[PDB]
Amino acid sequence: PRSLKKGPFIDLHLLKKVEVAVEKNDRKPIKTWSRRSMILPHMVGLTIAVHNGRQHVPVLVNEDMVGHKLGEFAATRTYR
Amino acid sequence: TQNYGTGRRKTATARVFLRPGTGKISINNRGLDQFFGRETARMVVRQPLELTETVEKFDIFVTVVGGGVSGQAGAIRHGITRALIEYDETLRSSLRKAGYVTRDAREVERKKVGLRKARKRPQYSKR
Amino acid sequence: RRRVAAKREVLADPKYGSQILAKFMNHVMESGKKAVAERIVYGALDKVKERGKADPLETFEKALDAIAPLVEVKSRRVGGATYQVPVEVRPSRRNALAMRWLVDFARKRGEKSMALRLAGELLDAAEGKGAAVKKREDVHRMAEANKAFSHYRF
Amino acid sequence: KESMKNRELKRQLTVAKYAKKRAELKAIIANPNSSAEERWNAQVALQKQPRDASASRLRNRCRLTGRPHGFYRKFGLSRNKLREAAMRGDVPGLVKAS
Amino acid sequence: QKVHPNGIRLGIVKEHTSVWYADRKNYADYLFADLKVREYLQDKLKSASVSRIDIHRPAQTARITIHTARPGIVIGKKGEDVEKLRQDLTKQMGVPVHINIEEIRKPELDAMLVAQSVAQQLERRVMFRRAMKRAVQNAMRIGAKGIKIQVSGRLGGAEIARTEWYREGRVPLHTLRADIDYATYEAHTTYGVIGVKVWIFKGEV
Amino acid sequence: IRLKAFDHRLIDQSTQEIVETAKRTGAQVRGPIPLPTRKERFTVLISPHVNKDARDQYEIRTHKRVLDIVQPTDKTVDALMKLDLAAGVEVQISLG
RNA sequence: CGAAGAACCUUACCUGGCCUUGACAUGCUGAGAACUUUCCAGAGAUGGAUUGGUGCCUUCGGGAACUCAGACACAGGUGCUGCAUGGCUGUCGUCAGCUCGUGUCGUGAGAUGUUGGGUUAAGUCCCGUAACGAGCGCAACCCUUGUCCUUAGUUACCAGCACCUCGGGUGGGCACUCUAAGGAGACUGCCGGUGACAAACCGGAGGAAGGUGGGGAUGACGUCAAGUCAUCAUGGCCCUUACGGCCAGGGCUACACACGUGCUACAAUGGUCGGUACAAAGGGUUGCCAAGCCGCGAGGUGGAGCUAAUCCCAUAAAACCGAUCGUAGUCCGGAUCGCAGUCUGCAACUCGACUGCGUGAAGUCGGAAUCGCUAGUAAUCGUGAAUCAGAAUGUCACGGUG
Ligand SMILES: [Mg+2]
Ligand SMILES: [Mg+2]
Ligand SMILES: [Mg+2]
Repeated sequence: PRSLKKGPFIDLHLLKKVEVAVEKNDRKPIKTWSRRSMILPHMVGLTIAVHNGRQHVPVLVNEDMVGHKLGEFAATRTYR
Repeated sequence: TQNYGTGRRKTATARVFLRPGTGKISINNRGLDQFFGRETARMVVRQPLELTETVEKFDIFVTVVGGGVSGQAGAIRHGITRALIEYDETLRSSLRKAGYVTRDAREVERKKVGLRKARKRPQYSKR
Repeated sequence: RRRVAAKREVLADPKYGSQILAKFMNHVMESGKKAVAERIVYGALDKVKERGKADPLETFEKALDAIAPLVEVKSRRVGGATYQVPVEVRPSRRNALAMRWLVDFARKRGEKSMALRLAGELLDAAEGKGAAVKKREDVHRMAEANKAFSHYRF
Repeated sequence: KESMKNRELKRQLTVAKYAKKRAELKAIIANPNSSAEERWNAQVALQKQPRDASASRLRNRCRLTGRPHGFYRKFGLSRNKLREAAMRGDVPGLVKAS
Repeated sequence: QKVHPNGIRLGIVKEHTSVWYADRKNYADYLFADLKVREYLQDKLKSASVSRIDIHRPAQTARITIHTARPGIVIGKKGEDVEKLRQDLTKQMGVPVHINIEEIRKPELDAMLVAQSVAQQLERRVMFRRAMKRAVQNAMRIGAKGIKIQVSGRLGGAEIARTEWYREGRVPLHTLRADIDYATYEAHTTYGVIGVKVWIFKGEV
Repeated sequence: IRLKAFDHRLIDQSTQEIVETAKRTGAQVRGPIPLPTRKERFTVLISPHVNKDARDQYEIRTHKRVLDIVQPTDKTVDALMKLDLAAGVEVQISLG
C-alpha cells in the first residue's frame, strides 16, 4: 500500500498545525478529523484527538506507532 | 490431375488436396503422427480411405484452420469424403451408408445466458 | 410421453479393433476426459495381457457375461401395496448394467495404480469371486424371493 | 433528486477546469528520474487544490434521467430509459435481434 | 407482456426515426442532442399536431423533416416560425440545422395524432367511451383495416383501474410482415393520469 | 483509391458513378475491388428487471471498396468528388 | 435481487460545522464585462487580500452575455399513499386456448358455434353437424446456423513464369482458396403400404438439409388490488429558518447465531518439473500501449505500429511426450496470520486488487431431505467484455474434449 515511489503521506493542515506546534511544546490536544495521514518521527509523543465518528478520542503517540496510521487507534463500531 | 475438397465440422474449416502418390499425408506442413498425437483421430481421418480401400493410391495434402483436435479430425474426414467423391463419382452409396458425406450440423448451442450452461438452471430452492 | 428417442451410435476403437470396448470406455470417462480414459482402459488391458497368455478381449467378454444379469426386480406400486416385480432384462440393457457395475466397484477397490483396480476386477470377473459377481448373485437371489409377483399383482 | 443533478455538474466543471496542472504534477511524480525534492513540493499542489477535480470524484450519470446505477458510456441513457428510447427507433442501428 | 410493436419490426417492416453514424466519441453526444430536440419540438408544437420527427445527418451539418397534418400553422406567412426555429435549434444543436415540412394527408391513420386527439378529448371531461367509439369509426371509414385503442387510468373512479378495450377490424401482432403504427400519449386530468395506446393497422407486406 | 461506407446500396452503386465518369475522359480505370467487411457484434441485456435469459445482439457493417487507375491524366474525378460523395461515403485517394 | 463496481465521490443514514428566494427556473430593483488573481485563516464549507482584463452590437442613448446583493410569488423534497393511477416487468405459461357479427333454442342467467370420429407440437387439419363467418392466439412472415450460382480480387491466394537470403519474401497473375452482397433450395415434393383411401401415419429414393432441418426473437382474453410514487410522470396530504441545501469524518463490508446462491477442495481417471498442438468471439487515434531493457515476481523505463484481414490486447487451457511423487491429513488442500512490495487514486486503518518469503488449519465424498439435465445435452478447461481511476468466485460472450 502506498508504494515507495511516492513514499510518505501527511495532510497539509495537520503538518502545518503539528510542525509549528512542536516549537511551542505539548500543552493541548490536536483536534483533527483526518484519519488518512500516517504519523512520523517528527510527531513522537504528541496528543492527537482523532475523530471517532461522533466525538474526538485522545491518542497517546509512542515511538512504536510510527508505521501505523492514526485511524487504527480510533474505533468505528462498538459491539459492547 | 489432383482433386479438391473442403471439410467443415465443429467450427473447423479444412482444405483437402487429393493427389496420386503413396499416402505421404501432410497436415500444416507436418506429419499425421506429429499432428494427432496418439488418439482416435489417426484412424478417423483414415477411415474413408480404408472403407473404399484406396489408402495407398492417393497422396493427401491438408491445410487446417479453426476448432480443436476432434473437430479438425472430423473436418479432415468430411473433406476427404467430398474430395474422394469428386474423383470417382460412383461410390456415393458406400459413403452414404457409412454416413461420412453427411456434414455434422451439431454446433455449440448458444448459451441461454443467465442459465449457467445452455440448459443448466439455478438450483431452485422452493422456500 | 410420446416415443421420440432415436438411436445415437458410437463405434470407434481403432488401436484394438473392437466395438464393445468403445462403449465400455464411454462409461469410464469422466468430464469428457476421453484421452485420459482411453489409456486407463488400455492400461488395464495390457496388464491383463501380461497376467494371462490369452488375448484380453476374450477375458473382457467372459467378464461381461459373468456380471450381466438375467432378471431384476421392478418396484411398481399397486396404489396401496409396495410390491416388486422380477422383470426379464432386455438383451440390449444387460451389457450396460455390467459395464456400469464393473467401474463402480473398481473405483472402490482401494489399491494404487488405478488401472490395476480395473485389471483386478476383470481378472476376478472371469472366475466368479468378484464383488460385481457377488452383487449379480445377490440380485438373482432377490429375484427368486420376488418370483411370487412375476405376473399377479404386477 | 434535482439538487443532486446540480451538485455533480459543478464536479464535472471543476474537473474540466484545471485539467492540466494535475496532469503535470502526476507526470512529475511518475518519472523515476525526478528528484524527491521536486516530488515532495508537488505533493503539496495536489493536496491544496479542492478534491473535486479528479476523475475519481466524477460519477457519470444518465444524462436525461440522472439515475447513477445502470449506465452505458456507448449511450447517454439509463438502463430503463435506453429501452424506451430504443423501441421507438430513436437510436440509430439498434433493433431487436437474436 | 406485449413487447413494443415497433422494436420487434425494425427492418423488413419499419425503419428507424433517425439515420446517422457516429464513432464511440460522439455517439452519446449526438443521441443527447437528438433526444432533447424532439422534447423541445413537441413542447413547442402542442398545436399543429406532430407525429414523426426524422433527423438525418448528411455530411457534417444536419437534416430534419418535421411531419405535421396542418403545415400552414407552422409555416405562417412564408416561414415566419420556420426561420425563427432554425435560428434557435442551432443553439441547442451547434451544427447548422435544416427544416423540412411534409403533409400527413389522411391524418386519422397515425397513432400519435389519434392519441393526442383522445388525450385532448379526455381532458375536456368527455365520456370515456363515446370519444373512442367515434374515434375508431372515423379512422375506419377511410384507410386502416383494423384499429385497437386501449384507455387505462382512473376513468373518473375513486379506486378503479379499469381498461377500455374497443376494437374493430383485423390487428395482428405476431405477424412481422405486417406494418403497424403505435403511439403512447398520456393525459393529465384534474385527478388521475390516463394512458392511451393505439394500434392502427395498415396494409400488410 | 479506397472507399468506406456502411451499406452496399450506396458504395457499390457509386462505383459505377466513378468508373463511367473516369473512363469517359480517356483515362483507363480497371474494375473495382471488394475487400472484407468489418462485422462488430454489440451484445447488451434487454430485461429491465433481472431475467437474464432474454438476449439481444446487434451487428454493424463497414463495406470497403478499392479502385485502380492505369494512366493518371484526368483531374475530373478530383473535381467531381462532392458529386461522388452523397451521404456517408468516405474516399481516401491512392492515385496509382 | 434494484447494485452493469460502497475508500471519499455514489449516499438517501449518523455525529458535527455552515446556509434561508437558497445549488437550480421565470419575473422585479441596483452594481460591475466575462475572466484571471497563482496569498492567508480554517477539517472543509466558507471568509478576507488578489498583480492584473475592461471586452462585445453600437439610433453612441445604450442594449445583450455573464457575476454579486435585496424582496415577493416561489424553487426543492430518495417525505406518505403501488389499494388512486400512467409506463415497464414477474406470474400461471409459449400452456392452447379466449372472444365477437347474424340466426336458433330457453321466460332467464346461458348454450349453440368452440360439441361427435380420426389426427396433430397446436381450436393444426379432414369427415359429419342450427349453425353460417370473422378476430386474438397457433403456423408462416423476422434473425442466426448448414449446400450451390452470379459479380469482383486488396491488407486476401500462389495454379503458370522469373527471382530469391528459399519467408508469396519480391515482381507478377486473376486459375482457385478465401471473403460478402444479390438469389435458388425443402413444399410429405415423389414411390410402396396403411386410413372412409381424408386428413394423416409407417418405410424408401434423391438431395447438403426429411418430415414445424437446429436455435433465437415473437408469450392471446385474464389472474395474483403481485412489485415499482426510489428510474421517470402524476391526483391528494405534509415539510418550506427545513422532512430543503453545502462541507468534513463515520456508516451501508459490524457479528454467539439460522437460511439461499456461488467457487475451492478432500486427491493417484491425480500433484509438480521440462518439452510441444489447435481455437472462436470481442476491444483499441482522449485509446491499444509492442521490441530492447532492468526486476525472484506483481512490474518500471521505452516509445514503435495503429485507426484496422495491416499493429497491439494475445502466451488459449484441457490433451499428447519424458521424469518423479506411491494414496501418507500427504510434493493434497489452501483458509488463517507475520514480514516485504508494486499498480490506481489528493487519499488503500476502519475499507481495495495483486506480487515475494514463512505458517500451515477444517476437510478422507458429506443425515432427513433436495435440485439441473434427453445431445455438441450434462460434465470439465480456457479465452475476451459490459459496469470501470482501481476492484469479480457473480454476471457479459464465444470456443476446446465430450
Ligand atoms: Mg406423459
Ligand atoms: Mg373453450
Ligand atoms: Mg474494471
